[PDB]
Amino acid sequence: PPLTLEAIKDRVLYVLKLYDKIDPEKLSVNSHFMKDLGLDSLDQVEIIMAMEDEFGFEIPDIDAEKLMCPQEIVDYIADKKDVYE
Amino acid sequence: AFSAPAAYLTHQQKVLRLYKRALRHLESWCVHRDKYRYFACLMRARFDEHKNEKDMVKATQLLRQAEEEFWYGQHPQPYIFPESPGGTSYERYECYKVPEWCLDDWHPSEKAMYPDYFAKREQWKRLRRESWEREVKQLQEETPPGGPRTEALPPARKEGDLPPLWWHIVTRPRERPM
Amino acid sequence: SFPKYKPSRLATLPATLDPAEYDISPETRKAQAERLAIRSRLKREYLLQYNDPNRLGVIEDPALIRWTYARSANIYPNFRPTPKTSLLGALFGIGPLFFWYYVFKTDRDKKEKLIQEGKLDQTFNISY
Amino acid sequence: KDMFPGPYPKTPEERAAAAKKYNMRVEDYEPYPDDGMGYGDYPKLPDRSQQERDPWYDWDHPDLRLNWGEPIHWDLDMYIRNRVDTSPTPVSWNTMCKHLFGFVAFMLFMFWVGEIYPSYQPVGPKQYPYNDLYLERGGDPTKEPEPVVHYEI
Amino acid sequence: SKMELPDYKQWKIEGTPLETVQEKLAARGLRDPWGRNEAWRYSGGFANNVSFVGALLKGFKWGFAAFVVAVGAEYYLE
Amino acid sequence: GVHIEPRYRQFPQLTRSQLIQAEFFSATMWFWILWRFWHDSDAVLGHFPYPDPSQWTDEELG
Amino acid sequence: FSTSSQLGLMMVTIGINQPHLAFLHICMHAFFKAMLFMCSGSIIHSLNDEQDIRKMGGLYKAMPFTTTALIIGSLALTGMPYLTGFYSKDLIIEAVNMSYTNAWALLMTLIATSLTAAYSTRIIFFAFLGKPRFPPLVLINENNPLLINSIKRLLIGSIFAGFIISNNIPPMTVPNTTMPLY
Amino acid sequence: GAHLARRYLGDASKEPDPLRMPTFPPDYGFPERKEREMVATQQEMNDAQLMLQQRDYCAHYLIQLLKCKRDSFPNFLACKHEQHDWDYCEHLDYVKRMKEFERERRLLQRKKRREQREA
Amino acid sequence: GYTPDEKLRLQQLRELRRRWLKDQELSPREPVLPLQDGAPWVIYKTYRHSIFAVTHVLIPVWIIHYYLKYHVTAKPYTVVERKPRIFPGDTILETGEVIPLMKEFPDQ
Amino acid sequence: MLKIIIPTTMLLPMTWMSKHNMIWINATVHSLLISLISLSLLNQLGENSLNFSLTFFSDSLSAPLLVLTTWLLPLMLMASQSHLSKETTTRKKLYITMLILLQLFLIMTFTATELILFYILFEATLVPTLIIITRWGNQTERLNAGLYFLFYTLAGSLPLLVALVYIQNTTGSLNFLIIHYWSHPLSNSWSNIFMWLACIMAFMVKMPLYGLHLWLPKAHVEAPIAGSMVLAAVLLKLGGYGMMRITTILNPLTNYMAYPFLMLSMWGMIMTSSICLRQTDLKSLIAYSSVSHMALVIVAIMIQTPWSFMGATALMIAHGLTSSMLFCLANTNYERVHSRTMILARGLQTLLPLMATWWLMASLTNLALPPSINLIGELFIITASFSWSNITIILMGMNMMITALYSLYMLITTQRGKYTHHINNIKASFTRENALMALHILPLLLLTLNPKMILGPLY
Amino acid sequence: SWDKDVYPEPPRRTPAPAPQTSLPNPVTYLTKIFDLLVDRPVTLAREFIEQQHAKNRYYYYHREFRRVPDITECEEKDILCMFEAEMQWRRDYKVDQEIVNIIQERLKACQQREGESYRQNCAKELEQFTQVSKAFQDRYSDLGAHYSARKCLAKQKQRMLAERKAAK
Repeated sequence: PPLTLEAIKDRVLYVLKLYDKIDPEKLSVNSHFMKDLGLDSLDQVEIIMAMEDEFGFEIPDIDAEKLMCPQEIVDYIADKKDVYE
Repeated sequence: AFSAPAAYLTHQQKVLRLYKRALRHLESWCVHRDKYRYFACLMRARFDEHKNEKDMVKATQLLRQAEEEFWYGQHPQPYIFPESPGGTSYERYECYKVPEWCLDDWHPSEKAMYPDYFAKREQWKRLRRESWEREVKQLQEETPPGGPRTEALPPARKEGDLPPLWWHIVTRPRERPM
Repeated sequence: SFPKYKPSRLATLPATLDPAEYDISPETRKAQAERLAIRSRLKREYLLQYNDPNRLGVIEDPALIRWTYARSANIYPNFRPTPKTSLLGALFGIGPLFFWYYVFKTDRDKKEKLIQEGKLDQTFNISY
Repeated sequence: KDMFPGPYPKTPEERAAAAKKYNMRVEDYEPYPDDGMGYGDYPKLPDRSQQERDPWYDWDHPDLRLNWGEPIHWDLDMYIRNRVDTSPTPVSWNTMCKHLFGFVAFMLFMFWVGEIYPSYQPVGPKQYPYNDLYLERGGDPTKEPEPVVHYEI
Repeated sequence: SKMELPDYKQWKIEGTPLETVQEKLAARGLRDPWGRNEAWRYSGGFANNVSFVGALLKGFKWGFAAFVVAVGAEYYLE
Repeated sequence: GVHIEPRYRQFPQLTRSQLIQAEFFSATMWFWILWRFWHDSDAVLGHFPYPDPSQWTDEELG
Repeated sequence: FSTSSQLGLMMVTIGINQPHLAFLHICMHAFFKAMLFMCSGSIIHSLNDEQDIRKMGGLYKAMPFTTTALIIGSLALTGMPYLTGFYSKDLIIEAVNMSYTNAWALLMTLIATSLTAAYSTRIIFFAFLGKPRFPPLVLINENNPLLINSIKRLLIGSIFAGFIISNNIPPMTVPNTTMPLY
Repeated sequence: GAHLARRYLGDASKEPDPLRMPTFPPDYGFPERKEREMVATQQEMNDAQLMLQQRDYCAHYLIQLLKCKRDSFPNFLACKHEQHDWDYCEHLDYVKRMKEFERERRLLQRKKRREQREA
Repeated sequence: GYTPDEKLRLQQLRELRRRWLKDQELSPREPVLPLQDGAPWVIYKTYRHSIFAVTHVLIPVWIIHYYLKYHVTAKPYTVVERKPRIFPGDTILETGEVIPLMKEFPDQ
Repeated sequence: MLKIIIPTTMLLPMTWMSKHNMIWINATVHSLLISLISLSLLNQLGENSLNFSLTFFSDSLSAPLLVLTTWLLPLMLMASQSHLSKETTTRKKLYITMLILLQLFLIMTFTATELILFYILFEATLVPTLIIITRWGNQTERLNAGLYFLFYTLAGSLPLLVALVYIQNTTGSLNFLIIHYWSHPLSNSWSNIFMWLACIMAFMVKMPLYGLHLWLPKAHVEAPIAGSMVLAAVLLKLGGYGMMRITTILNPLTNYMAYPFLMLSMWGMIMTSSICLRQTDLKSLIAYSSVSHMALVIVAIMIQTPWSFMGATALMIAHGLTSSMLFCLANTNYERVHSRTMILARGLQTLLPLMATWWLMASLTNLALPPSINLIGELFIITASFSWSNITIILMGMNMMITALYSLYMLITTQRGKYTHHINNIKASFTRENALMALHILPLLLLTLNPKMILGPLY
Repeated sequence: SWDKDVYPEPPRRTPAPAPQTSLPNPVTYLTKIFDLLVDRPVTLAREFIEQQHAKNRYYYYHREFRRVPDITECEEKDILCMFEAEMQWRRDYKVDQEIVNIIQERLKACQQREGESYRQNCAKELEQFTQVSKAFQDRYSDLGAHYSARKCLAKQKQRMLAERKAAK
């Protein structure tokens, strides 16, 4: 289980694409849920919960609220799991 | 990696934390995914019902009552992620984590076994030793006259300057050191 | 109306169920900001010394020194023989000793009485 | 040195100085009651176990969940994570005490009732040869045992 | 040997209990947006699992066949 | 060395030896149960009797 | 908790003045309980250090050998006839019934046996049965010679040891030959 | 468990007391009762190192079973018949004890009947 | 969400942390200082197995039996064995014999 | 006994006339050789003591203590090398001379045949110990600790001197052999009661008794490592040796007079073991554990039964070794982190693995894991007390549980958890410190194989 | 080489092997394998060592202490006679302890050897130990840690005076 950066990005995009409210085509690494997409705060909470369930590690609430982007989620997961490539 | 805390939690943040706690405890009670999804959609509807209450007093009373309901309905043994606080694997690898300063005390024979690594370590030591003065100066400049009023630290303003107080965060022991 | 949670000394009241967490005033927010200020200043000093590439040794925490001093040295200087102190000292110092004296003396006297009356079994008690 | 704990504060200036010494707000700082028990100036911090403190926050000392320069509770060794825990419980303390003690008392009472009415089978006492194995069970061989006779049914 | 994730489109709520949950939610006017993410659990080889009695009676067919053969051996030999 | 490649969202690759050994041992358990039950039945070793006749024990009747 | 309950049953056997049966129960419990804990370890290793049953599901086919070992162990623990448990626990219960005993003790022991069946069903149903609830990345791989052989030896012991030990050991208690069918 | 039902819920005097059993003398009723005959000699039981609990009226079958087990080894399935013999003897003894219990029951009822006769 | 300063600081720390992690990676060379045993093909098949058998079981068994010779003779009662069970059978030393009445009723 | 005494005296001229480089080496070598000579005394005739001369005799009680002291001197030099390195040559030689004088006095005290000479040498030990504590201590409280130690001991001792002179006047001799052989029984009179108190109280002070133990925590905490080692291993045991010797004179009154001290010791063992649970200083915790074990020893002596005496001797030796080792282990951490606060240094097992094993073995011996000599002594004392009163088991068992709890709490806090991040001065343990810990541990484990050596005369 | 009278052992009665089954007995073959692999080498090694011991045979002797006047015949304050008598008393104390030890060893060996019949077939040894324990307890028990010949004499005198009073 190397859990490379590309794998993390692919899995996060997987979870987000399987998210009905997000339209898959416009979903991008830099698509802020609050601004670019139409997700509200509770949708932010749900997506963070989905990510933590997918990777099996819990994101602390203080850090969780500030992600606001898929690439942010990917990099935070990389930092927590010490992924350097 | 943890962000600096704020003095108080905003009403929105408290509601979000209650939402997360309720969903997790519901998942603990609703072991099977389908029942969890149904009741989770129910909970989302419950929050949406008073999402737009104008009166802040009423919303605060609603939050208080919701917290009371949560305490009554909390799962006695809520699911904890294995590596999370209270989890089965929390701090399991703490002993294996060893501080970086220990390597300095290695016998020269031991350091000989890994020459390239210790050369790179000397390079990193040089970087830290050079950067310390500029980091202190920047921290002094940005700091307000009364003092630092938050734990947040400024990023590197100019190229060639490392983020202030970067050593321990960057060189923290690996999560699974072995 | 689910049953309420009676807090106790070994079961503190959850912050969620804190009656004061939902009645906040301007002064309370100001106080919270001041407390964060104190914490941030202390953390700044600590991290500055902790990340110093020249520092070699412990970062003497005055709080730990104060805790140790208060728990060892400061006790007698700030003690005054009082009714509570005197009575509690008497009870918890000499009380148990006299209780154990009563117990052991009574047991031993009974044993000696039985031995004198030849009414105790020591058939194989040959290693005292 | 002034940093060391001192006597119980009486004047408001002494209270402010103590609060500054312990790195606390003046309003937050509350000395232990001046009853001659030796607490003196030391702050009377809330009686919360180190477990209660937020795990996610980056404490200066992670294991103890403590920060440099923070006032240290008088009973910190008692309240360390290994030692006593005061974190809120899912059920009220009184309810837990009542339930557990009631269960133990009821169990012991039912055991006493069982002793009063002990289960057995509809069988007679087991019969053993040679006067109930009097010799085998250590009876005096020279002294003739009182005869025990078991007859066929 | 790099791992390849399956195509996200393949996952569907149809043919799974999640569809029944969705039907109930639609009955009450609510929609669940995470059904597809949970679909993989109810799909594929994971879809079919034995009952508790079925789990207990694992190898009972072959065990009974062996019992029949051995009983035939014993009865026939004598 | 990848004998079983981790599958992201599909049933794990199962080697045939796993299934064969597990099936054999479960069938052995069931065979043993049936064999012992057929050869030896622990149900009873003489129905729990009741001595109804009074003359059998005592019938003085005064 | 199952181990603790079985220890309590052995202590009950001692209380009934049937010690050698208690020793026999110790011997058989060693086998089947060790196998059960090893199977739990296999599940934990496969699911990346996950020990909550709620997050484990649909492992009956994912891990055939561990499922077989756990099924056999649970059956033996619950007193399935002619397994290791039958030779110890069944005799323990029969002796408890057929003796002068504290009534509540006997009632509690029977209820405890029922609860043993209950929690064996709990583990089997929540973990092996149902649909998979573990995290997406699937690393289930029980194909390790050490794991398979170690579980194999204890499986054979659980299946056959009770018969061998009971037959070989000299008779040390007068059997409860005749008893009501119920 | 029903005898316990009669003993506790019903009249205690009618039901036998297990510890007290047997209150009535052997001579009552049962005009002639033969002494229970123990085939095994005391020295034989001691030589065979039989447990005191196992040194009962059925000890001879147990001695035969132990000898058969010793001789048959390695084979441990060769003593089924001797085991059945010992088990049957134990069954007979248990039946005898049940008969003793029934005798006590009926005798107590007859004693109560005499007391009824007075009134 | 992140403040701009927070984003910049976290990204710089990310770069530095990843650089440190890559630096921690070992090179192809891990110099080990360089034959006390001259047994280059020791039959892995059986030589190790027989050597282990002898060293771990055979030597200790010899030593323990010799210690049995020492301790039994030196001190009385050091080893005491439960008297062998005697059924109606012959005894080696005296060649005695007996039978158990056999008056028992055979049918059952 | 001069075979040991004269070489110990010659140690001083060698130390003073040795080169500045070679003081520690010569002292250690010759002290070890002297200890090797002392092993001859372990050979004791069962019936009678080894009466070397009119002045000096050795028995199965004195021999182990003499061996312990001779062994302790080299360990003390090894431990004290580190912190006295900066000191000038003359001061280092004076420190070594104080240690050597202390060894000489202790040996003569243990081998002395006259109670008055025993008193003179037993009190004489105060001067070198006082000088060590108050001149080479590292805290401002060293002076107050020295005052407390000196005055507690002297206030106990002086009535003992008066009583001994009175005994010399009445019986006619203070030689232990004559006293034992004649040993007329005491009568229950107020004068004899006060004579019993005068005889007992000095040794009761030396062996920290609850209510008279206050000096021990201050002195052990504030003293240098060597001084703490001697105080724990040997100086406390002087009280037990004297009390076992002195009890011959006070035969009958001991039953009546024992109850106050017996109750005080039995409850104080629980009290001090509980104190160890909540102590915030490692040295103080070790000292209170010493207090509890010496309370067990006091109970054994007061009961005055053979098994109790054997347990008392075994416990004295085992505790001396274990407490000295614990003090040295704490001193290493103190040198590295320069604080005695237990919480300050944490997770040291990761940083210093082998020292962790040393700590584990020392703590296991402290909690009396069998077949340690500590357990042998404690078990014999417990059985003797059970004979004295079956109710004694409750307090003794509670004390055993509390001892295990505090020993393993010390081990967990100091050697387990996450390492204290800021502390960067932890360095690989020196061969000297590990050698000191091994020299402490190995003799203790070896003594289990032959326990008759430390079981005392009544064996 | 231990004396049988001092350490009695009942004669060994071992039943003869009487196989009733065709199956080979594993114990027999395993025991033969043990004899060959272990017992023969051990016997040869002991033979060699015993030859070496016989080559240089030397003897050690058991010391004999002549009886000396007891404390009863020692005058008051006669430290020489008191010392001799007290040393004799201590030697006798050790010897009586060893006697009690021998009887207890007989007791334990009998408990093990008899087996399930220990209660009846060990009665004689238990009676022997009961007598010895009563004697030892009367003679030496309660003397205390500082036991002396004088204190034991005083206890005996107290017992004898009590016996005279019982005579009345």
